[PDB]
Amino acid sequence: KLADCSSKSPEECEIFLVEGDSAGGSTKSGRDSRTQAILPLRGKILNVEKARLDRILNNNEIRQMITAFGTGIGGDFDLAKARYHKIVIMTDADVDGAHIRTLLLTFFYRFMRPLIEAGYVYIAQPPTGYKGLGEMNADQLWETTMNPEHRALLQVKLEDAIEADQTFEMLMGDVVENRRQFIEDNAVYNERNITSEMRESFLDYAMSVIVARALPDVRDGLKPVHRRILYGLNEQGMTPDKSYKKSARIVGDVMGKYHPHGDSSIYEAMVRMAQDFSYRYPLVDGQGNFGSMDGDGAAAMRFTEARMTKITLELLRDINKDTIDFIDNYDGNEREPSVLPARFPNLLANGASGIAVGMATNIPPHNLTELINGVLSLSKNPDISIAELMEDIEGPDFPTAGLILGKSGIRRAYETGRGSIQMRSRAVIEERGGGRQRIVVTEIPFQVNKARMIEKIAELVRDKKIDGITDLRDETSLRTGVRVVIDVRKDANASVILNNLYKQTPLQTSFGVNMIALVNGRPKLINLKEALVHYLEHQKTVVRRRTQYNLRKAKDRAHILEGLRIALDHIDEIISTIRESDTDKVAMESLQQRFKLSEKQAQAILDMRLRRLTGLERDKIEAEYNELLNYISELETILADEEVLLQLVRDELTEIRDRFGDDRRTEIQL
Amino acid sequence: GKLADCSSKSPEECEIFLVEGDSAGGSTKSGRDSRTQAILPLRGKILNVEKARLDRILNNNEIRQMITAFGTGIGGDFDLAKARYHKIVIMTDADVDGAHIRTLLLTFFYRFMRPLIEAGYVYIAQPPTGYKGLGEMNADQLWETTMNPEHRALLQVKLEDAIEADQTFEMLMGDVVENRRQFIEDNAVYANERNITSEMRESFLDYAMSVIVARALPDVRDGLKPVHRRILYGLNEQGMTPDKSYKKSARIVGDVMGKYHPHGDSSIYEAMVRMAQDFSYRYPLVDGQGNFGSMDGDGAAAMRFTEARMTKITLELLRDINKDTIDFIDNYDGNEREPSVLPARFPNLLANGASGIAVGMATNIPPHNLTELINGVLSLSKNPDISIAELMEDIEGPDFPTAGLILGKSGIRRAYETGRGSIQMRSRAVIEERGGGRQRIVVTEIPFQVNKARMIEKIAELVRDKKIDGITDLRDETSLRTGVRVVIDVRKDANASVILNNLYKQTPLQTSFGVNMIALVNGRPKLINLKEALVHYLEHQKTVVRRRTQYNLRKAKDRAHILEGLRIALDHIDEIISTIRESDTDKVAMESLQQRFKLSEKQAQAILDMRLRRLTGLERDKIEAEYNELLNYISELETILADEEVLLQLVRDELTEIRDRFGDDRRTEIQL
DNA sequence: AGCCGTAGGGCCCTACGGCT
DNA sequence: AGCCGTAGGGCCCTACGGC
Ligand SMILES: COc1ccc2nccc(CC[C@H]3OC[C@H](NC(=O)c4ccc5c(c4)NC(=O)CS5)CO3)c2c1
Ligand SMILES: [Mn+2]
Ligand SMILES: [Mn+2]
Repeated sequence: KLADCSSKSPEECEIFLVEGDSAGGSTKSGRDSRTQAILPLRGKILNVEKARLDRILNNNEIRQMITAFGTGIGGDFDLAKARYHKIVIMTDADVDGAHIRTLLLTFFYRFMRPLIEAGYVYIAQPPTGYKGLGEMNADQLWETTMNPEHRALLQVKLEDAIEADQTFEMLMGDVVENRRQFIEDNAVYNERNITSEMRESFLDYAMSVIVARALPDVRDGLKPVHRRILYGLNEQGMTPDKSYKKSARIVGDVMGKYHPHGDSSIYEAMVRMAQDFSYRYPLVDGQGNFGSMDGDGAAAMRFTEARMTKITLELLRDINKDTIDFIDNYDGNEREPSVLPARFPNLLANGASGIAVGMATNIPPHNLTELINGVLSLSKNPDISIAELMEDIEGPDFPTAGLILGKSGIRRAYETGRGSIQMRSRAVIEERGGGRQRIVVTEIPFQVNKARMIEKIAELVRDKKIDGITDLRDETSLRTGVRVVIDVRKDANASVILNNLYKQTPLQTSFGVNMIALVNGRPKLINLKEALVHYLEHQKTVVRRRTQYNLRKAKDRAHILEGLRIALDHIDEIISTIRESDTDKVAMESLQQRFKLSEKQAQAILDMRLRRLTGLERDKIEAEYNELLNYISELETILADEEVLLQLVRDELTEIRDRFGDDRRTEIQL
Repeated sequence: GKLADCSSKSPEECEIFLVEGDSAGGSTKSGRDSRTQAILPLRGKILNVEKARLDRILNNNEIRQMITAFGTGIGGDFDLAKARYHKIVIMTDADVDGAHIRTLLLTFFYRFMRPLIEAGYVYIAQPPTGYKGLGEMNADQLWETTMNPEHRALLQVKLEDAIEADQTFEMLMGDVVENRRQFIEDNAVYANERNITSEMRESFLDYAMSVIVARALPDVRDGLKPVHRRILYGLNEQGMTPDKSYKKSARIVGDVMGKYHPHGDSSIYEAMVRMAQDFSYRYPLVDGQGNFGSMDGDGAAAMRFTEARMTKITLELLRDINKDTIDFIDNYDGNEREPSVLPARFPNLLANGASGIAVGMATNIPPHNLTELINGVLSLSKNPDISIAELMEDIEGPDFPTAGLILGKSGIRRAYETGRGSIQMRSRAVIEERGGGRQRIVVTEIPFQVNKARMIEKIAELVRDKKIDGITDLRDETSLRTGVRVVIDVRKDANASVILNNLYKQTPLQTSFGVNMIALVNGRPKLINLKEALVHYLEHQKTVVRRRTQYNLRKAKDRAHILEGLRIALDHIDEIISTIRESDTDKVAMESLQQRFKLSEKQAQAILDMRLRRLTGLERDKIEAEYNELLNYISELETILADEEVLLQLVRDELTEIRDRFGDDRRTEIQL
């Protein structure tokens, strides 16, 4: 992968480390070939502070860096064999670039500290506002970043070896809690000291993953990638009524406008939203192969198509009625929603799982009928207890059904945001003839790979670690549903074998509830009541803002209609006024003065087509006006009375419950 | 392997379905009856065993997986009794590439597993059209249409006559191109049980004709293959003009794939990349931002990173496309329209060249200097009977983006007279001193289509292997500032001219361009000479300008007709308004206006659509002026259409303007 | 030879946290 | 252990004709 320089005198030679060949190509084209070598890596490198030594020494990118530098590692590290006197970290100007820099520095510090001490390690400073170096023309890269005469390299300086050791250990080591603490204490919502670099770069990454990747918002239940997909579907009018649209086109659009990351991240998030074994209320309606419970992936995105589900319309409902705040997209050329109106409680309905930095989230899905009944009960009683809420919300309700064992895990999770929930397959024992039996499994636990689970049983039977099983078959089909059959040896006890399978396979699995979501843009562990309270407050705001928007707009339109009504009442004078005017400007002025019109009204009259003078058109103007006056007084009633508003929220939730609410799938056994 | 086997183990009730890959295999696996139906995903095009030797065949992963899965062995050791399935079902995608994969599968079965065919174990599934591949189908649909024994319609493959079948496999799938070419020419039409010979002939012909007429060969008129046409049209439709900002490559590609070009991402993106590369295209058609590859064979950055738009000269390909100059057609699924051909206001086929490997034939057309080409067309426009030697007074020869040298005029002349000929390209190399009484060879230009890094590696190999004497060092000193610079140090006292001549003999420093000018002419492949290529280009331009003139005429007369209606309305506005006001509906008004004022329906409609702001004082004047200018314009257009020589002169003038704006110096030196 | 350029098709390494 | 899901990053097999 090394594209070496022609010179072999270390003192004038430089090596640039880039993320991959997309970046490597702009670099290779821009460089001075004589003195500047280029080593493309392959994205994120091994974190050597967490890895075993042998994994490190067998890692292909680690080996290539060692070979390139020529110095060996650790003990045998020989400075005078360095093939370059500048090693330049040139990752992309994005948060993942920052992460890759923290990773590279960790490796250098732990395995090549003398390289740092001798002042050989540098950080390049490519311009922001590019996704990667492959986005830059070679000449831009050269002039800004690589050319000795204009570039601003940062030389990496080690001051305090003690503070450095503690910094690498804290940020990059296996103990999460110290890293978590560092983030909470530091989170805000020429030479470079290596400790300062590691801390600022690592925090930059940590923060972005926490607030803008891996955790959902409490209000709409979405992570960024999901919000941008759904928003993208909305902007391209890909509603359930219209035909499916090619996935490649959806992804291309989302990536360009909103989500500056790899296609796999976008496509796979969309795919999960279309899987009825993953989403309790699927948000995407997929055409074609969208994967299976056996861990088959979707067909490639060139083959599939998609659109919104009907329930996703309720997530996006009234997004264009000034209900939620828009923000600039990543490059200032587009607007995107900060959050979706989310007219059902999607966070709890669909759940969320997310691996961040310093923390993670794991929120199970719920029955939408129960959830909405929960929100209605809270709406009538702000002081309701978790125990009273559990009269509506019994516990999780997984798309894959199955059993939950007991209530005490659910209770703890709802009270504290954390708890362990034991899940089991739906399995029965039945006769198969000749006095023989079988175990038949028709539902498996949430997030368990069915084919993996079966191979695990096949393995146990082969290693003779389970007695009694004479055959094992997946008889799943579209027509029959999930059906996994385990034949048992004649006169063996099938219940014992079943209990053994629960102990030794994912036929029984735990769900560790860890309910962290973004509240006011900050990560927080929340309980059931707080999730519902944040949801309800969001709904009040959305409906209130929609009411205010509809009021302003209706007033604007009535204002225009009053102008048109005046014009119809005095049409001969209107025509005369315009005919005697030389220009539009003069007409506009005369219309405003003669008939006491606003600029907006005069412009509307000037914009009126002659067809609007026919009988039916005159009547429509008046009908629309009288209808609007009514509408305006309805809107005003709502805004004058907080109880009327709250009731409106309840009636709208009730309508969604009646239309989309469905039966409980997962049985909570006592 | 990825064999997804069924549970039953009685051959006689078991079926195995062969599909193109995992995308298809996932729909198949979700839809199937897992008791009796195994699925084996392949990996796209399989080895053509009629062209490959045994070592290659038996080491091919997909071949091996099929041999293993069927259990019969192959060849002499074939045993029908060990078949693990009594139905082997070919279920490729319902497209031409699917048909190709079917012919490849049958060739394998026929040559290695003939008894399987003879025993009636081989079947062809018939999935429905309108899907890009099986992965586009829901599992229930795939089951009900294709796999369900209660409703499906398998074709059982029958071998009637083994001698005819032998001949068919050899002609269609074998190494002799000419008989395959003869087969296509004899059968092509341009613009249950299943006999295996009939299946092979029909499926292969489908594939071959589709590659010939709709993939691999350029149209003589605009010089474009379908993928490049769809990209450029796509850019135009989304208004990605040179004046607007760069658009992300990923969005262009997804857009083009969705609307026009139902093929892989990499086929589209790489075609776009090439059009943006100034070492590939003599006149680049795409303006790229970011890493778009190098002369060392580095690819472009992944499409997530790059951006693109049209170049200025591409606007000239698309000029007048919205003025009914070219026929639009339905796209592949009937939801869009696309151009059959671009107006192509410069002769793009010869300007940028073309290479393409089809079936039965290929094309290799070198690029040319646009100034020279246009002068050639002009000379032709004045003299239908102009000779090739005369044309060569304007068009000296190819002009490659990479410059360099062409040795002599013999190969050029043969290529322009016949459409075929070998042109010797040579690097630009000089001998120069390097100090200490030593010399070096310096190369600053290389032949078209030569990978610079690879040429350097070939030189290193000659040196390392003692196949060339006198080279002491070898470096690529190329840079953005320097341009291409490859240096070969020569040993003190060695003759550098002799070393250079040896390099020309033994390395890509000198390379042949084999001209083979095949293009689509009236939608069929034709070997054409220079004059024929220019003639068709000139005819296309006459048609474009005539049609544009006709279009403008129609639009002018329509506008004049509306303006006559507006004049009347403004001259009688009070009666107009009163007519409309007493009318209850649109229809009534339209009728009363028409009867009272001798208005057409279009006139009455335009009046009803008139805004009140059009009644201001200077409007009757603006309408009178426009009408007077229009009348003038109309008669100017009528002149053009009544006089062939006027039309042709208008063609000449537009070409000349393009030459003056875009024509550039020759790069490639032709040495005599 | 293997390369030129439109086509068919797919797989594997890395970080991150918490649960087993 | 190693899986879950958003993220960083990339490579190799095939057909086809001509030289
Ligand atoms: C790169 O280095 C390696 C390494 C070896 C590999 N081994 C196996 C498979 C692969 C990649 C194959 C995989 O197939 C699906 C493919 N994309 C599409 O179908 C597609 C279509 C259209 C678009 C699109 C994507 N993306 C957009 O932004 C919108 S337009 C994405 O990549 C390998 C790649
Ligand atoms: Mn990057
Ligand atoms: Mn296919």
